[PDB]
Amino acid sequence: SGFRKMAFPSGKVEGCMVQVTCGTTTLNGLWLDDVVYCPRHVICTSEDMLNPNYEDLLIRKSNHNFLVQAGNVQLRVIGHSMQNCVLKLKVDTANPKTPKYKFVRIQPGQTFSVLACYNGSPSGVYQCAMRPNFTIKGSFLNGSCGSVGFNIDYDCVSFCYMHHMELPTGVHAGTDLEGNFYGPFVDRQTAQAAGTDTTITVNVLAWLYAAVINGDRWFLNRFTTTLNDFNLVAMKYNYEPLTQDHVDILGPLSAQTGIAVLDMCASLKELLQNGMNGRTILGSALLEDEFTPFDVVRQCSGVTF
Amino acid sequence: SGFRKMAFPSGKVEGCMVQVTCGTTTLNGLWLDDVVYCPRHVICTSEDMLNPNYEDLLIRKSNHNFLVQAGNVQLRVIGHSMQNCVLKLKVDTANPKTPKYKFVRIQPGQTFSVLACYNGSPSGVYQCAMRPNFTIKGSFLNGSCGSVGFNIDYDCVSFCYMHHMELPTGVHAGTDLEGNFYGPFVDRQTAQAAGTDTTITVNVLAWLYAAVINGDRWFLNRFTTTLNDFNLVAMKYNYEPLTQDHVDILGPLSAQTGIAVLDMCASLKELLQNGMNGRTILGSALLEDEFTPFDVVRQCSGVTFQ
Ligand SMILES: *[C@](O)(C(=O)NCCc1ccccc1)[C@H](C[C@@H]1CCNC1=O)NC(=O)[C@@H]1CCCN1C(=O)COc1ccc(Cl)cc1Cl
Ligand SMILES: *[C@](O)(C(=O)NCCc1ccccc1)[C@H](C[C@@H]1CCNC1=O)NC(=O)[C@@H]1CCCN1C(=O)COc1ccc(Cl)cc1Cl
Ligand SMILES: [Cl-]
Ligand SMILES: [Cl-]
Ligand code: NA
Repeated sequence: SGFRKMAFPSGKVEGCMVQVTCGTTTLNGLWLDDVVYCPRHVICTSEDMLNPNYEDLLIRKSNHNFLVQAGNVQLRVIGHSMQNCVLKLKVDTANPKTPKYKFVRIQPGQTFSVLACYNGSPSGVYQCAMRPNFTIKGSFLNGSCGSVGFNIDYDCVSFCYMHHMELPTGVHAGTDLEGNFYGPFVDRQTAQAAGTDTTITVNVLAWLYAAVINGDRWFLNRFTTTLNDFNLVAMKYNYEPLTQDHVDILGPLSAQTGIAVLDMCASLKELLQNGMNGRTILGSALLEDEFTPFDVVRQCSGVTF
Repeated sequence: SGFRKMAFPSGKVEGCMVQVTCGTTTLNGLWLDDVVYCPRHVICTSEDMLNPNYEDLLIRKSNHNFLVQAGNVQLRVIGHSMQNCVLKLKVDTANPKTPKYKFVRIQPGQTFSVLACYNGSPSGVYQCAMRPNFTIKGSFLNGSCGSVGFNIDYDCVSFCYMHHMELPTGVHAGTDLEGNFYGPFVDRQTAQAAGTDTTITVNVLAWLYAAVINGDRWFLNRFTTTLNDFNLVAMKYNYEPLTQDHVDILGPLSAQTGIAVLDMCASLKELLQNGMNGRTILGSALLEDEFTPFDVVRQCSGVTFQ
């Protein structure tokens, strides 16, 4: 028993992290097959960052402008091209530690593991959720750009996030591995802000199921509700709408515990309207929304990679 | 910026995890050089778990009664020995993925990363703290015994925990890698219970410093306290005593933020008295005690957000 915020084992990704330097700028890259992926803002000066023309800055550059270091070995760059906000550096050596992998774009509410890296060296791993406002609540310092986020399914790594920037409120923003930003952000030193965030309702419900599985049941009650009435409560409290698809996804947990989703929604309704009355759930005084239903089922069943 | 419960990258430990089977019992082992370390209760059967005589059970086993599987490869056991509550199986192959490592026995309040493994396959990684009552608050299911806890400061893996059991309150207990239990616990199914736990005061102070580093000052106050008055109050909230060693350890964070340690103690006193009045600190509505001062320096910027 027990329930903890758990990251995937990071070994398969650690063997792909490298250091990329262009001019005075150093950050992290992801070395898969014979390509190194990194943020296209590695080619910029601070002057350029104020208003960069990446097209023009890149055509100006050549292969020899890029220093790629894998541990203590230099990788020779033999080609370069841009895809959206990601730079692709073709190298002369395929990474022998390349795992089975895909590039995937995740949806708000989905979680993933972040491998925080500095100078090509992994430093820490933690779990994040793509927020509804397309930020993540990460922990990133200067030099962390190019750190990646991922999920693992059996032996296949699904890369979903590459880190690019921090916003004034201390949250973080990045791209998928095809260089498309999550959220209405751009890779420029300019005025940008996180939008008002909301709470991921289906994930709070999943975590209430995790709590019941772990013996924490004080918030269960005799009442049930409907999707329509609950969604009016959700809107009042800046919770995301609950869809029928969300209800279907939670179906397993409902069966195991004997609390119908709409039964649990009646529990959540009362918690929103009345608070916790000094009590905790799974050790928390806040309603947790960074566990997906799959995260709960996978942790409560001991799935292995 | 940001502040998260951050584990060490687990790859160096993943390459050491194996599956050990004896009889009908399967659990995880740790393969370092030519030795596999695992909980000695892998040699026990149903009847044996109340009062096992491990010396008598082990003498009856041959090297070939132990099946060790590294991925898809069976490792040949060529010797065995028991050290406290750990079984050491000598195998004929040294692990080519063995990292630089050491064994360290940690003190209550220290943190480490846990690599949860089932059938020698890693499932996830998370941070834990050794509680004052010598338990950890983990996430461990049947089959997780032999999973290990570690730190990786400066590229060397310090193994500090091997998982053996779950107590009735849902918390967890195990040994160092020399097989000595943390706390008064034994590898028997007789009745055992964790003592009353307390909050790790020096870690709550470290986390309040992390909050200041990251730009939050709302909980500070104009007051100070003596160390003895602080401990008289804090113990009324089931907080561990703060020692002069703890004050010294907090020195670097005090220097970076400009807040004297005993001034932060006065902030903590007020927070215990008042609660947070609907506010949060680093995203939490409770006072967090599973970050050490070292953890804060590891993760946080060296420049305070003033
Ligand atoms: C990322 O670029 C980085 O790690 N850079 C190292 C190399 C580099 C790149 C470009 C130009 C010069 C040098 C950083 C990572 C940020 C920094 C702090 N935390 C992070 O996650 N990203 C940035 O610096 C980006 C790029 C332009 C603007 N930007 C921001 O993050 C904007 O916000 C900040 C920047 C720096 C700090 Cl200390 C704080 C903030 Cl809010
Ligand atoms: C650990 O030994 C294990 O993973 N067992 C699998 C191999 C094995 C060896 C010998 C005998 C039986 C099985 C488990 C891990 C526990 C189980 C649930 N979560 C955990 O962390 N440890 C034990 O079962 C130990 C051994 C003696 C008693 N014990 C306990 O954990 C006592 O409490 C429990 C046992 C089992 C369950 Cl499902 C729940 C509890 Cl609270
Ligand atoms: Cl210690
Ligand atoms: Cl909380
Ligand atoms: Na109900």
